[PDB]
Order: sequence, then structure tokens, then C-alpha cells
Amino acid sequence: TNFIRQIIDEDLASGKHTTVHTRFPPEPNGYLHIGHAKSICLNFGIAQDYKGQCNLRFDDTNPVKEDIEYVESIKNDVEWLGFHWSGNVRYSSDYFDQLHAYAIELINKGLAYVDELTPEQIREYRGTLTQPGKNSPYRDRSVEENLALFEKMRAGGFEEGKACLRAKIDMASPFIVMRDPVLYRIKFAEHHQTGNKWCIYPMYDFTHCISDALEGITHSLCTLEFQDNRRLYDWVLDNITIPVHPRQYEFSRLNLEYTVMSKRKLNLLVTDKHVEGWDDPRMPTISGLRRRGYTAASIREFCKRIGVTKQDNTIEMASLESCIREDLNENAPRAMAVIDPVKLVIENYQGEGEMVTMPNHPNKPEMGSRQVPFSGEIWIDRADFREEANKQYKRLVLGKEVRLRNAYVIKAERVEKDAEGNITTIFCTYDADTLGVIHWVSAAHALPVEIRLYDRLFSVPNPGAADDFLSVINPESLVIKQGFAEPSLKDAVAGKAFQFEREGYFCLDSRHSTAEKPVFNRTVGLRDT
RNA sequence: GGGGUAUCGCCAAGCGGUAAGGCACCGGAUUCUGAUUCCGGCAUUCCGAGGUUCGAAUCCUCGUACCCCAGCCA
Ligand SMILES: Nc1ncnc2c1ncn2[C@@H]1O[C@H](COP(=O)(O)OP(=O)(O)OP(=O)(O)O)[C@@H](O)[C@H]1O
Repeated sequence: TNFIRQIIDEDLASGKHTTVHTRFPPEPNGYLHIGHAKSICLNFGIAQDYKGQCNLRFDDTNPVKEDIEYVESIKNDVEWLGFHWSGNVRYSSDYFDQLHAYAIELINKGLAYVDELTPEQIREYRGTLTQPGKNSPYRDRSVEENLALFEKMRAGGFEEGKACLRAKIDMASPFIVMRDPVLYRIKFAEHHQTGNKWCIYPMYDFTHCISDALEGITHSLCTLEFQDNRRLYDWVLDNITIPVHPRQYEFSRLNLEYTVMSKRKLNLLVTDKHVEGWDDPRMPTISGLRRRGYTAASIREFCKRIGVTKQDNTIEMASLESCIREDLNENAPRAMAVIDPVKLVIENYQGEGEMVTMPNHPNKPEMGSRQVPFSGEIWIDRADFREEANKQYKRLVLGKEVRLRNAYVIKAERVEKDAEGNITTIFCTYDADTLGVIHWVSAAHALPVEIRLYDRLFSVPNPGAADDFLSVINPESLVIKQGFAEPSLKDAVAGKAFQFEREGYFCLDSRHSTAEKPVFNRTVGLRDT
């Protein structure tokens, strides 16, 4: 429960409504992100909990900023999260003939007019936050004149910016949005849905309330920057012949630590090629999080945990990571992979190898097991052999023993350097019966694997507040390693998360991996202490 | 000028009856993953000052801090 669900309960109880009908109205000017997922979980979640309906509506009122690629991808991500919309996909452009008719109704009532103040002059006449505005010299044209000039606008007789339709409200209102807001403006631009049928396009505040009213939306839920705009949402519906009046309720937006939500900024990261694309694993977009290894269920759990309030907030990345670690700790089958290898030969080992049994999940025997090859020459991680180390360090020291994961207790004996002080091969002796711990991969059976270790895209907690957010990009947000994985990962598929024991959760990147060389993205590292 | 918001490091419940829960953090048990799991600890106090009340985070003052609005963007 939250404040909006308490409102909906009061509405049903009082008998104001019998059903709830919500909507998610994204403009198709970019890809969806985790902030949009908070609005999807809210709107579609309420609709299914109350056995109501929720429409997907593309708020496509500005052609020069939108593209068909984005309507295809938004539909893809809404479904991926596990949500279904009511009836067909809706568009604000489906109501363009309807919106034009309601504009003519406002003109016939004298509550709208064609203004010819230039784009800079409308700002001059609008007043400021402390000073009231002033009436346009074209504000008092007759109904018959506004009708002729609006038809001329629709016919293409005016150049862009040379005229616009305005609501006649109050230029001295304390709400800047009620100081004669523009209803229509001219754009000689092709629309991804309606082609070149229209050269006049409606503004958001005129489009949104009428679109909600025609769809029978009961509770229109948007973010806090639209609280002022609610006054125009209600003025439009109180002045046209429409039978219902949807109510707008605002909640605070999601801000995530170490990342930007702004589609203007996300588009600059894509355009200037600082990330691979909109679905790059470092992106906060839904498709980026999917390719990183996040499950839809972990994102729905995140939205459930952060809540819906009116408080400005900034969630820590630790909260997001906790959600996917919880899911994947349960469902991801374990495997062995070494990200930074160093060779370890066991001089004491006799034969060409054997086959050891390893659990697909240490705390769940029902997930089964598999046979993994052991050998004399294995690969371990460099960080697990310390030539000299204190009592806290429980891994392989040049003096003592360690347990190999699910295999033998070996024992460091002699290291062998190269020339530049670095180690090339460790020499150990195993104990034929011994069945901390370190993970390993037999060199003879090792699959060569490319591992992509991701970190936060920015080096500061609020890159949005920076003067240049690009100059605060983390240079180590992607470090590519070449390691070795156990041979069973040959049958790994994209969109299947594995826990590489003692490293984290990884998944096959479906963009860079082949059969000749797999690529594993690191979704999230394990809890390191 | 107007619209909004203040409760733990971050997020959040609470609607006149004695400050839930999650993430993070500090312990301590068990583990062939420094993981998981378990156990326990984390707000005498709610933006501040005053008032009402037997009793106030809730009510009433008066202050303060922060967020949003001056696109022919959404
Ligand atoms: N960060 C966010 N947190 C919560 N809801 C959000 C967030 N960003 C957008 N929404 C909601 O999702 C819906 C669609 O947003 P929309 O597609 O118009 O993009 P936008 O982020 O609002 O603007 P822009 O495209 O310029 O970034 C709106 O109801 C909006 O309030």
C-alpha cells in the first residue's frame, strides 16, 4: 500500500468508481529505463491487483523528437517485465481528429484564439515567476476570425512559428501554465504514425487530459513536475463536451545513485558513442539491464521495495544489486571460471585426468549435479596465490595447503617467476585422499572465455548535477578480461545466469559471443567482505 | 509569485495511545564459495521553536531547508 492505493480504496468504497483504469503513457523519444519501470509497475500493478485495466498509450504529439524504433522497443520492454496492456496499443495520434474538433469547440466558446506573437515574443509577454504577464494584441479576435486563421494553420498557410492556437485563460495567473497555454503549433514534419496528414500538432497539456477522458482512465498517475499542469488538465476537461473527468495524482520520480535517467543525457551517451548503444550493459535502460543479466522479477521486486510516495528520493545502487543477488542466489546454477589465470601444475599428479562431481547448487541438491574434469595442470586466479600472507588470508600461500573447490587439498611448494618478477607457474603437491577453498579450471579441458567486468558508469553519486556529466564518466566501467571457464559452459545460452563461484553472477552476452569465443557479462559481483 | 516535501547513512510505515519493514553497517554461530543461512545489535524520538492534550511524528501556531514552474518539449 501507498497513498495512491489508499485513494483508490476510498474511491471504490464511496462508490465514486466501480473499476480502476490506469495507463502508462511514454513518449517514443528514447528507450525505457528503470525510472519508467517504476511507473509501469505502479500503473499495471494497480490494474491487475484491482482487476481493472491498464492501457499502453504512446504519447506521440511531437514528431521531430520521436521515431518508430522507439515504439517497437517500448512494447518489447513492457512485455519483458511481465505486463500486458488493455486492448490494442493506443496512440495520442489516434485522437488527432478528435483533438482538432475539441480545439474548434474552444474557439466557438471564445476560450481559444490564434496568436501571432513570434516564439520570442510569447516569452516576453508571459511575465516571470514574480511578475504577471500581459495580453497579446491578437487576444480579442472574433470567433469567426480564429476559425478562419486556425483552418489556415491546418491547411499549411502559415510558416512554423508564425502562428499558434492559445487557450484564453489568465495572463496574470500565479500558475505560469495557465497564462494562455499553447494548444497547437506548426510543424511541417512527417509523423511516424500519421505521415504527412497533419502539419499542426497538439501540445501535451491539451492532448493528455482529453486522451485520458476518451479512454475512460479513472486515475491518471504521473510524476511531481505535473502538479502545476493539473490545473490546465482540469480547465480543458471543464470547458469541452466530454462526459468524464479523470483525476491526476502525482508521485515522486526515481533517481538512482551513480547514473542519469534523463533521456537527453542517455541519448548523448549513445550518440557520442561513449556506450555501445541504448542497451549497453552499463545503461540504466530496461534493455541494458536485461543484457547485463537482470531478471524482470528482480526489477519488479525493486519497484516494490522503493515504494510510491511524494518524497524526492535517490536510491543507492546497493538496493538494486540486493534485488538481483537475491533472485540469482536462488535460481542460478554454479560453475567454475577463472578471470585472471596463472598456471598451477601438480608435480605429484599421475595420469591424464579424472572426473570429479560438482553441485549445480551447493544448498539445493534437487538442481542436480555434473561431472567436471580434474587434471595435474589447472588454472587458478592470481589473487588466490599469495607468496607471503597474514592469518586473515585463507587462500593459497607458498607454505601451506588449500582445498580446491569440490576436489583435492593441494599444497604450495615452489613458485617459478619469469624475468620481470611476475609469477608464471606455481608448483604444488596434492594429497591423493582429501575427499579456505579456491576455484579452479583444468587447463587441458578449459574453454577460452571473454569476461566483461562492469562497474558504475559514473564516478560521482549524482552525475546529473555535474556541469559536464560526460567528463565524470568512470574510465573503469568496463574492463575486458580473457579467462578460462569449465567445459560445461559450452552449452550456456543467452539470458541464463550462472554463478561463477567466488566471483559473481554472469551471463552470456548476446551481441559479442560466438562459439569460437563466448563472452560473459558480469551482472553483479558477490558480496565481498 | 505559485505549487509541493520534511521520520535512521539510503528508502519507508505511521492518520491522538508510547517510533514497523527493507537496503547498508557492526558483531557472533554454522558452511568445501570471505557467498548463502541463523542469531543479535542498530530512531527515549520524527526539520526547529513554542502551544493544546492524561497522552503529539500525528492537532495548532510561527519559523527554516530543499524540490518543481517563465518550450510553439513531455
Ligand atoms: N525517473 C522516473 N521515475 C518515475 N516515473 C518516471 C520517471 N521518468 C519518467 N517517468 C514516468 O513515465 C511516463 C513516461 O515518461 P516519458 O516517456 O514521457 O519520458 P520522460 O522521462 O518523462 O521525458 P524525457 O523523454 O524527456 O526524458 C510518465 O508518466 C513519467 O512521469
